[PDB]
Amino acid sequence: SALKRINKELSDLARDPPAQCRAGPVGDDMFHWQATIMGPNDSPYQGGVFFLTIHFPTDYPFKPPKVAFTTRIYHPNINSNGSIKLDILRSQWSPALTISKVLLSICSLLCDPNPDDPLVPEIARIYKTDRDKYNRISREWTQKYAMSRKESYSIYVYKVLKQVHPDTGISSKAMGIMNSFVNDIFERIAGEASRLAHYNKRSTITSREIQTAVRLLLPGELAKHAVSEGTKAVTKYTSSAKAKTRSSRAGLQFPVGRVHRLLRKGNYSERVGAGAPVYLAAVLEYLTAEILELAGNAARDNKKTRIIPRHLQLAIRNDEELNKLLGRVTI
Repeated sequence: SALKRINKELSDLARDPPAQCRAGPVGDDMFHWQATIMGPNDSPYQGGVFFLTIHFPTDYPFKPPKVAFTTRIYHPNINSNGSIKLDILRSQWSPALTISKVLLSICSLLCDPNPDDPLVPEIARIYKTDRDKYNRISREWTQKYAMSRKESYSIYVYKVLKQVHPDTGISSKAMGIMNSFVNDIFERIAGEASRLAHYNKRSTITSREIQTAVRLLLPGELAKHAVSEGTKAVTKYTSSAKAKTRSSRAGLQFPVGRVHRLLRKGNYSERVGAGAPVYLAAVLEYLTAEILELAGNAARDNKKTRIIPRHLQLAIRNDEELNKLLGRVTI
């Protein structure tokens, strides 16, 4: 029930966005959303972008969501931990309220604080005693800190296959399976990278977060090779001339721009370093390169030229490392 309710809220929010607010799920984790708020005009926070984190409980909507600020802000009801002292979140939460209603109630709180029930004591004194100081320090902080079908990669898979096997081809059914492997890898790698960014309170997913994610999730030799390919790919992109395309600069067949777009689109973090998409794209290409190689080597040993869903099951199940990684995915 919790999941169904969370999807309906997204659908309702999808048709019409709330004024000055935007929110969406993180990767495939429905329970964890990321919300961005555009600063209200009348308030001193105008001109700043503020990010939040939302964690739906298992009992949603019968328990409240856990909302907090990742972006530092100056407010009588918001502290350094990002905690928000709002009545709807704890005392007045009702399953009739929606995440969209919550966000609009936080925008109102920025417009009009409740400084008699404060969360930071000193800020409530300044706001009540000397308002000019509150507004100007708010703008000081605003400036100093606040400034849909499934994807398919078929073309890029074809290009990788030809380098590995000039005369071998891949069937559409097998090609769809490849898209499932690429998405699963992308989702999980980036997924862990998002956790590490939040674990370390870092607003940027650099290539480093991708490496640490790759090194922990990929088993044994796969991780070693993938990290080597990713570091080589990042190094070549930084050095190469700035004129060429991002895919050619990194020496990869997979699209860097698109991968860079997907990290930004999934709300995995506040900002996305330029190195992360190249590292991740490289890891995707390596695993893709290996899988198609083994799949075709198994199809070639049957005196065929067309990979099929069977040869994919054989290339993975014959391999202990790959099977650990992608055994869960169904045919």
